[PDB]
Amino acid sequence: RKESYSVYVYKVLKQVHPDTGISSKAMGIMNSFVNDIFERIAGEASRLAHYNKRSTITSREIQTAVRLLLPGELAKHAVSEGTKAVTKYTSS
Amino acid sequence: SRKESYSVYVYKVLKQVHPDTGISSKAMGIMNSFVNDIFERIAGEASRLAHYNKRSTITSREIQTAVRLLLPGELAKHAVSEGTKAVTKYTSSK
Amino acid sequence: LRDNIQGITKPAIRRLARRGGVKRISGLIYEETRGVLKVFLENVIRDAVTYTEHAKRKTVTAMDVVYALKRQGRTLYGFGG
Amino acid sequence: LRDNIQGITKPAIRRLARRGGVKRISGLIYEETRGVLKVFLENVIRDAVTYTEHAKRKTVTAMDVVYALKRQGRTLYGFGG
Amino acid sequence: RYRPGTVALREIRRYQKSTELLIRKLPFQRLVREIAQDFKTDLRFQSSAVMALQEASEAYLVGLFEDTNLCAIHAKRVTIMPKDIQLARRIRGERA
Amino acid sequence: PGTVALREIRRYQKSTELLIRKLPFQRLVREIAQDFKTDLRFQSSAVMALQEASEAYLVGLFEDTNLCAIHAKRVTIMPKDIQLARRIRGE
Amino acid sequence: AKAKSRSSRAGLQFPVGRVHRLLRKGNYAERVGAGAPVYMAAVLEYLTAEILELAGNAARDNKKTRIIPRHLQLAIRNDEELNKLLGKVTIAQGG
Amino acid sequence: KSRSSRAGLQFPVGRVHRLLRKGNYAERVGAGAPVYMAAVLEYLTAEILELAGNAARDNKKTRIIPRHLQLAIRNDEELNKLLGKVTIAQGG
DNA sequence: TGGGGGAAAAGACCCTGGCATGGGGAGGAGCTGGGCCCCCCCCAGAAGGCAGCACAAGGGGAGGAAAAGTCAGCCTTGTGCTCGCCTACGGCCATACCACCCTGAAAGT
DNA sequence: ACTTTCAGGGTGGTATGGCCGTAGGCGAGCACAAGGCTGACTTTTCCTCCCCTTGTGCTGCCTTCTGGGGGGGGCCCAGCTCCTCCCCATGCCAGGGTCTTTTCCCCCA
Repeated sequence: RKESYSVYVYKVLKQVHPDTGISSKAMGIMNSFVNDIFERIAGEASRLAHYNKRSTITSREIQTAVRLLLPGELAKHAVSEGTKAVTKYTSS
Repeated sequence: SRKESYSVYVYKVLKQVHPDTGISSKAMGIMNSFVNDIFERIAGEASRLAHYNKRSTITSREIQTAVRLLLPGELAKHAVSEGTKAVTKYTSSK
Repeated sequence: LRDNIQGITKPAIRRLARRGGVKRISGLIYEETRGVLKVFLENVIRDAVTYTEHAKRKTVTAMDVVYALKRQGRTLYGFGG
Repeated sequence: LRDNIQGITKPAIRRLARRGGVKRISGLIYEETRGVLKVFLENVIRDAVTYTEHAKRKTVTAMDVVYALKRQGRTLYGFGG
Repeated sequence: RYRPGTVALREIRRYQKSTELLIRKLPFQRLVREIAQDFKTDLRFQSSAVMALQEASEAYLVGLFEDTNLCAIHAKRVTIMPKDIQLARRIRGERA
Repeated sequence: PGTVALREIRRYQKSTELLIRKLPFQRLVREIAQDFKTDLRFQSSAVMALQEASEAYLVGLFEDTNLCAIHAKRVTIMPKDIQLARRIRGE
Repeated sequence: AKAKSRSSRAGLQFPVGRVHRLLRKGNYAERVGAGAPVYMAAVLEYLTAEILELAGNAARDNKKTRIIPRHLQLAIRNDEELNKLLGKVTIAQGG
Repeated sequence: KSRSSRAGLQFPVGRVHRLLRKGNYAERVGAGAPVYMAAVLEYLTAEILELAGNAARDNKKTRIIPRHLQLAIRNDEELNKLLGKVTIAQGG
């Protein structure tokens, strides 16, 4: 019952490096990385909601939290990937 | 719209610790920021503690552990002693 | 909309250095301290403007600046918080 | 017991310095590095043991160490989180 | 005619005894608005916001100059240099 | 004197193994923890994580120390370099 | 019964009730215990008393009567523990 | 249909939604916030994995190891900025 | 000599008391995973010693580049006035999210 | 491979948040000095940089031995899990006590 992103990280490795495997130790580092960035974005989006006295974390707060934490080029691409998914999700 | 601050209580503690010394408005506004910063630090550390221990309650044990984690040395020692004394007085008087 | 980093004059940089305890100052210190100040200001102002844009505001506020400074481990007292 | 700081031997300190990029090492560097390592370990272990005692446990856990390091600005990837 | 250094020590004592801003306000306001221009056009600024920015900037610069003086004294010098500032920044973690 | 130093830097910068011996590091960690709580047990993973963190910390400190040493027109690192690096870092 | 303030019951001067309200509204946990506000208010009041006593000593050194940011900064920078606790904090008009 | 396969993401939108709701971040969590966070996490993991795979290929290896992850992180400038105060276990 | 802070008055708002109530965790058992301890061994690295060499430190010289003083100008700043724009509150209503019940599937074993 | 929890469909409800209106605080803008600050020049002198020498400590290499690393086994203690229940925290409403906003005037700066 101990969940992890080890199932979903594997499916993204088979899309960029289909012929390359991942060790057991390195795959646990991948989980500590995802669990770190998620808490970073959710800890800044929870501050933007408090500053503006809002009780809801929407995609607008996650967008700003990504913009405040990630560096220059990563934030330009991570935001674009986020808004493409939300648009596709809402549209059927 | 009425804003809230710890100015009244900071003034009461200042009167208790220094009977005749006053305080400027800039100093009071700095003290309010100090109190808010310490409060947010202890609250965040206690929330992280309760999440690490899979608990849904922030209690005196969590606040004491957060104080021990943040304050240095004799500051932490005396703050923990003051907190324990206050909690004992509160729960010893209904 | 013009060179405003030259408005951080040499006497101001020397005053800041002497507040820092510096005894003698090399003549190339000024143009480099100007760039350091520019980088720091760019970081803080970018964070403050991101907060302002998220808040759907047009004026950058002291509280936005305070949040921007706190986000860098540079908490500042006396302007709110 | 006592007298275990010497377990960080001089060759180990030289290997760590060579990993850092050091070419030549003075003789007092070994004692200074032992003191520095001792201070760092006391800080991290104090935080980890506080985290352990909060859980009413008697075993210092890799998670306790990870949290103690995280609350000092040194995140560690590999042992969980 | 005072000897080279005594006036410098007097300035050090005077500027460590005072609390005022050592950077003129109008040029700093102009520079702040200049920098914010490239982040968002037609941006207004609170005087308290500009005040907080100036206070933080001057505290940062004073601390950096103290570290620079430490670096200069390390190399057996009394004159701080751009190399001293660069070393201080690299060690604290601003230049990597 | 120095070519072996270069061919030691090139060897221990390319490898990833721990540089300190596990048994004395374990004994030192337990000796330190004894002053915080008596009769403490330690997970092997906890001690290993302490070792990795300590080694990374010391490698970074030695990088800053080497920078301080080159600042003073020297190739030999001295305790003054470590003290300056730590003071500038804020420790 | 008579509305006795929990601050008075605990013997503190800080607002135990307001601290409880901020802890509940701050999104720190699903629930907040009854001793958490009492402990946090006591800690905050002790730290305020310490910093204000040191600021008053600093003001008395300078032959003043009213505490100003300079006195607070002097107290913090001259106290070893308070310097460690606040060693990343900038004080406005503190010098 | 699973919420991930309505906008085309490999990361679990439902799991991220539950993590945000249970994470004590705000009294409410929107409906596009988990999608946006899942997209950002997926993009970051994909970028890090691609660079680590490039590093592993440079070392004539078919497996991702902490050494390769550390090499990718330290080589890429933006990743070096984001994970600048992060230690990788057995990463060299 | 001046200006702002310590006291006083009105009010408004939120804190406490009271009541009903679901659920979190404290506790009592059980169970077993691994942390500590002992044992053997052996050989890889730590330690000590010696040669030598190269590197840091002290002294001396030179030149060059900050410091200190001076003078003229300039542009910051405090005050005054205007405008109008943005921001904060109020009133209202839509719909987005939570809460809960069922079912199948996916991911962890 | 099997499966067991947990993500998803469906339905109700309301509380958060978006939209429109509005009015004022305050941010932008323009004069107007004027004088304190800044910029440019000059002397010089003291600091920094280069060179030379030396001795002192660092490094490289050999040899010995020791203690750390790798298993092998035990065991028993502490961490994890499950079932009870009860006591603590939450939700809601009334009413009053405390904390916020406005005026001032006299003592500290």
